[PDB]
Amino acid sequence: FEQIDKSGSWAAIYQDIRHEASDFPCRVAKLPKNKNRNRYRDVSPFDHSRIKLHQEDNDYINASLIKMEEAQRSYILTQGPLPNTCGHFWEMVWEQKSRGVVMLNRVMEKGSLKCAQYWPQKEEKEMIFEDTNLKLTLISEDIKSYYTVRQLELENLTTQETREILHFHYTTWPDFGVPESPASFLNFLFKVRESGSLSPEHGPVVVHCSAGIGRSGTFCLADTCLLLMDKRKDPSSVDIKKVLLEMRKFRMGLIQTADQLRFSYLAVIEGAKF
Amino acid sequence: FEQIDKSGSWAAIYQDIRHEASDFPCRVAKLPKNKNRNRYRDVSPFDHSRIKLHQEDNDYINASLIKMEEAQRSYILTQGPLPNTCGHFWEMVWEQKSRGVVMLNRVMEKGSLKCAQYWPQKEEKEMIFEDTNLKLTLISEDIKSYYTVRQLELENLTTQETREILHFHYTTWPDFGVPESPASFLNFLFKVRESGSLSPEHGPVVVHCSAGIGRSGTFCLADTCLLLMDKRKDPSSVDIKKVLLEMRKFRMGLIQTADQLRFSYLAVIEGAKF
Amino acid sequence: FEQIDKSGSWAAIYQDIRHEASDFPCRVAKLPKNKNRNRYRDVSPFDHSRIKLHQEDNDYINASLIKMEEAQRSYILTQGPLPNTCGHFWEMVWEQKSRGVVMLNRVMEKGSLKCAQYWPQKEEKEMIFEDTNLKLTLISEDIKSYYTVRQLELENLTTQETREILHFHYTTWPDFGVPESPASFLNFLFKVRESGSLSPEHGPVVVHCSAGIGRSGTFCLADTCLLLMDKRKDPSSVDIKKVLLEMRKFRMGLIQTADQLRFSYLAVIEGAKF
Amino acid sequence: FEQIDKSGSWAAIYQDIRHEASDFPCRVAKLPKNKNRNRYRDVSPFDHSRIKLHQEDNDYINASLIKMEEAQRSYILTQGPLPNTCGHFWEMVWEQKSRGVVMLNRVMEKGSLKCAQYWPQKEEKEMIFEDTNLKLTLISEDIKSYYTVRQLELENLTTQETREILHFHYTTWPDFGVPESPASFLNFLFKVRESGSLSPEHGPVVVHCSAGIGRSGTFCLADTCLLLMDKRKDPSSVDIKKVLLEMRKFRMGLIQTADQLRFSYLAVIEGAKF
Ligand SMILES: [Ca+2]
Ligand SMILES: [Ca+2]
Ligand SMILES: [Ca+2]
Ligand SMILES: [Ca+2]
Repeated sequence: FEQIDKSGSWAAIYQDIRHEASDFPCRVAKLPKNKNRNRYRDVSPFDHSRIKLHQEDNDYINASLIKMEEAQRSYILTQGPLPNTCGHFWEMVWEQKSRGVVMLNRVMEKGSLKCAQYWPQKEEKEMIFEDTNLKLTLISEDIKSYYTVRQLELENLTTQETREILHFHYTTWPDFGVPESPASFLNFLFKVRESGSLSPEHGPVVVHCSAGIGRSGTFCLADTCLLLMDKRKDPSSVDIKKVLLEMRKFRMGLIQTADQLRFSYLAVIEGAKF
Repeated sequence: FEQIDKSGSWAAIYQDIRHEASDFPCRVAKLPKNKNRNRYRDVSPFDHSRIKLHQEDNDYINASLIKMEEAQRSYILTQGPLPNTCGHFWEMVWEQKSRGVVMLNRVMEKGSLKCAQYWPQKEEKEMIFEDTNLKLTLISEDIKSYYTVRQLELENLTTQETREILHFHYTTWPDFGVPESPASFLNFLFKVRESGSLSPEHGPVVVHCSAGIGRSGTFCLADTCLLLMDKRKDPSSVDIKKVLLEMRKFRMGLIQTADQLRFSYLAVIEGAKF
Repeated sequence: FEQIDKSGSWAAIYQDIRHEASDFPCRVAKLPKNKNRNRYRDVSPFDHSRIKLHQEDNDYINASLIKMEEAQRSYILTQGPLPNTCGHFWEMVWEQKSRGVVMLNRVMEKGSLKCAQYWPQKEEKEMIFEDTNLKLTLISEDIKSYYTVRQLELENLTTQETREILHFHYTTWPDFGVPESPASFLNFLFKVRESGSLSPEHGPVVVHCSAGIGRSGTFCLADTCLLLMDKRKDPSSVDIKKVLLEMRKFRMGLIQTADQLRFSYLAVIEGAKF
Repeated sequence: FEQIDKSGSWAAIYQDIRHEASDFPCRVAKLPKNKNRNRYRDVSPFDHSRIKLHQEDNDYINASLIKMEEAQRSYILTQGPLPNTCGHFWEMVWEQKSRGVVMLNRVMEKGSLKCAQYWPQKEEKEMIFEDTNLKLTLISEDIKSYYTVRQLELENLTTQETREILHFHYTTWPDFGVPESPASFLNFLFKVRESGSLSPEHGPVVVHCSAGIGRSGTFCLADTCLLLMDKRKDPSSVDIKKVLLEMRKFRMGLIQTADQLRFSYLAVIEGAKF
C-alpha cells in the first residue's frame, strides 16, 4: 500500500483493471422491452451470470450471480430496485432463497435519487407486490450510527409461505468519495458475516447500492479477499487486483473509481488485522 | 394425404376441426383462486374431465383425463408445471398411479422458460415438495441423441411408499414449427410404448409440453390412431380427424396449428408402416 | 440412387472405393514419439498432407489438409483431441487461421469418451494451454434442437492477439448408424456455410469427429459435391464416388461404412434440391 | 454421546443409517471387464459420483467424488490401489489435480494384504506406470509415531510435466476395532489441513484405506462435521448422522461398523475442542 500511495500508482493500477476486464454479451439486458428495467444504460448484467426470474413472460432483472470458487462464497449483485422492479427484486430474493439483503446506499443521495423505497418503513404500512404476488412487512429494526438492520417478513402470497429476510443497511457512505476510514465499513461486514447471511445453507446474499457495481463491488471484493487471506496456507498469495478481475468476469464495472480501489485495499489491509 | 397436401387443404381441415370442437364449461379452472395455477388463459381443462387433486384446500391442477374407448388407452394431458405447481404435478402422478411422464419440450425454448424444473437434475440433490409431502429423487439418466430417459423415485413422505417413475424427455422438437420427419418422434413413441408406461396395468401416462395441447396432442393423437389402425380390420377407416375431435371432447385445443395437423397425419402414416 | 438402393450395391460400391483408395506413407505419424498423439492406430494422416505444427519440439498432430481443386474448398480433417493434444489442436486452428471448427460428435457416446473437453463449458472458466501458450474463452453459446453454435475467443498469450472462432457442434448424430434423414445434417451444413466459416478469406475449416474420417468425411464430401453440382453445368456429371476417392488422396478412410456411403449420396441428393 | 453409550444405542443408530442410506446404480463398476479393477465385490462407486479416468478405452476406477456443498469441501474416496490399478490410481490423481493423497491403512494388515505398494519406498527405486505413462519418485519422507508424510514427484511422461504430491500416511490404525483415542487421528487430520491439501485451489484430496469406505469415511465424516461446527452460526445444529447420510449419497457404505460410528462421534466431539 505504501509504494502505490507514494508513487501514486492508483489510477495506473485501476486503469489496468478496466483494460484487462473481461467482456461478455448482455444481449437480454439490451432488449428494447427491458430498457425501463435498467437503472443505468452503461450498467448491465452479462448474459451468462444474470439472475433469471422464474417466469415465462419476462425473466429479466438487472442482477448478477458472482461465484468465487476458491474463496467459496456466492453473491448476487444488483441495482437498487426501480419503482417498477420492486416486485422483481423481491421475487428474485425468494426464488434465489437469499437470507440477507445488503444495501449500501441511501434511497436519496445528493440531489438525485439512487434507489427506490422497496421495503416498508412502517410496521403497519406493509407492502404488496401484486405483479409478483408477494407481501413484505417490517417486523422490527435496529438503528445504529453507521448502519441499520431490519427484520422483514416476506410472504409468497401464492403459497402463503413466509421467510424472514435480514436487511443490512449501511447508511453512512458519503455522497462523494469513499469513507476516510474503512472502520465502520469493516464493522458492517462483520455484522453481515456474523448474521449468518453469507453462509452456504442460504441462497446468495443480495448486495446493492445504486448501479450495483461500485459500493457493492467493494463490499464483495473486501469480503472475498479477507476469506482468501484466511483460507490460504499463504498469508499474502492473495492479490486483490487479480481477485477483482476474477470478480469482473461475473458483473461488469465492479469498483467504479481509483478511490474505491484504494479504499478496497485499505479495507482488506485494515481488516486483515481482525 | 397427398391429395390434402396437393390441394393444400390442411388449414381448411384444421378450421373445420376448430369449428366442430366440442365446448364445455371450465368453471373451476377460471376461479380467481386458480389463476396462478394456469400457464395460459386460453388453455383450461373442462370441468368434466379435469384431474382432481386428492386435497381439500384446492383440488385444482390444469390437467385433463383423455379416455379413448375404442383404442383402449387413457392419457393425462397437462401443462408444463409452474414454479408453484410442481408439487401438485407430482401429487397427481402419485394419486393417479401413473408409471410414465412424457415431456415433449425443453425447459427453455425461444428464450422463454416454458416449464419449471420440476424434477431433480442431480442424483444427490433430491427434491422435496413440502406442500404435497413428496420426495423426488433422480435415480438414473440415459441421455440419447433425440431424447433422454430418466428413472426417478417418487416417495410419499407420509407413507414412505416409493414408486419408480420413468420420465421420457423428447428433447429435439424444434423451437419453431414441427419436425420435418416424424421418424425420431415415432421412435420416441415406440420407446415410450416399450417401457410399458402406457400399459393398462398403470394409471394414465402423464403427457405435457408448453400448454399441454399441441405437441402433447400430437403424441396422443398419433399413438391412438396407430392403436386403432392396428386394431381395426380396415386400417383405412381410421379417420384421424374424427379421432382428434373425439379427443377434443376431453381437453380443448388439441393440435394448435395446421402444420401440427399435417405432422400428425404423416406421423400416423409413417408410423402405420410401423 | 434407387438403382444402387434396389440392387443393394452400396457395399459393393464401398469396397471398390476401399480398393481404389490411394495409398501414401504415414511415416511421421507412426514414429514412436507420436504414438500418444494418435487416437486410433489405423487412422493416420499421410505425410504429404498432414498439418504441421509451427513448433520445433514436435510438429505432429493427427490432422490432414484436404484441398479440393474444382470445388475450390479446403478442409482440415482431424481426430477428436486427446487429453494431451488440446493445446496442439488450438495451435493448429490459430496457425492455420481457421475461422470455424465443426464438431460432429458428442463428448460421450456409447459410453466411451470419444473426445477431450477441448473447449471451455463455462464463460467464467477460460482454458489455458500452457504448452502452446494460448488462452481460450467461451464468449457465447446458442443451443438449438439439433446443434449448438458457440462463439469462442482464442488468444495468443505471447502476442495478445485475439480471434473469434465459431464452434459448430452438430449434437444429434445417433450413437449407432447414420441419420435416417439428412435434413437436420444439411441444415447444419447450410448453417455452417452461412457463418462464412468456409469462406476462402479464412484458413481451412477444422472438421472433426471420433477418428476424423467417418462423420467428418461425410460433412466435407457432401459439402464438396454440392459445390460441384451447383458449379458444374451438368449437375449429373458429379460423380461422388470420384469426389470421395479424390478426397481419399489427402486423408485415408474417409467414409467408414456402406451406410455412411449411402447417407452421403442421399445428403447430396436431398441437399441438391437445396 | 453420554446417553448413547449408556443406553447403548450405537448399533441402533448405525443400523438406522444403513437402512436410510441412498441407493444408486453402479452399472459401470459391475461390468464384467471391470471385475479385476474392484478390490471388493460389495464395494462399488455409484455411477453418478464415480471418477472417470480420461480415456476412451476404459475410464473405470473404483473411486467416488464426495462433494459436501455446505461444509464446502470435496474428497475423492477410493480403494487401496490394486497391482494392476496403480497407474489408474495415479492417472486419477493427475487428471483430478489432487495435491494430497491420504492413506489410512498399512499395505499389509493382519494376515491378509489390504492395499498395493503403489508408491516408491526408495528414492533411487522410482516407479514407471507404462500403462498410463506416469513416473513417480520418492523425494523425501518424514516418519513419525502415528503417521508418515512423503514428498512425491509425479510426472506426466507424455507431457514431461511434474507435480509434487504430499502423501499423508496414518500408519497406526489397529488391525481390529478403532483407536481407543481419536488423539493421533485428529492430529493427523490437522496436519493434512495445515498442509493445504484440502483447500479449493487444488483438486480434491484423494483418500483411501482398503475398500475406501470405513477408515476413509471416518476421516471425511470427521473433517466435514468439524467444518460445519465452525461454519455455522449455531454450534450444534450439525448432526453427524445426517451428515453421514448426505455423504453416503456419493459413496456407498461410508463407516462400516458401529464402532467406527462411535469413534467418528468421539473425534468430532474431542476435536471440536480444538
Ligand atoms: Ca452461468
Ligand atoms: Ca368425467
Ligand atoms: Ca502437400
Ligand atoms: Ca455427478
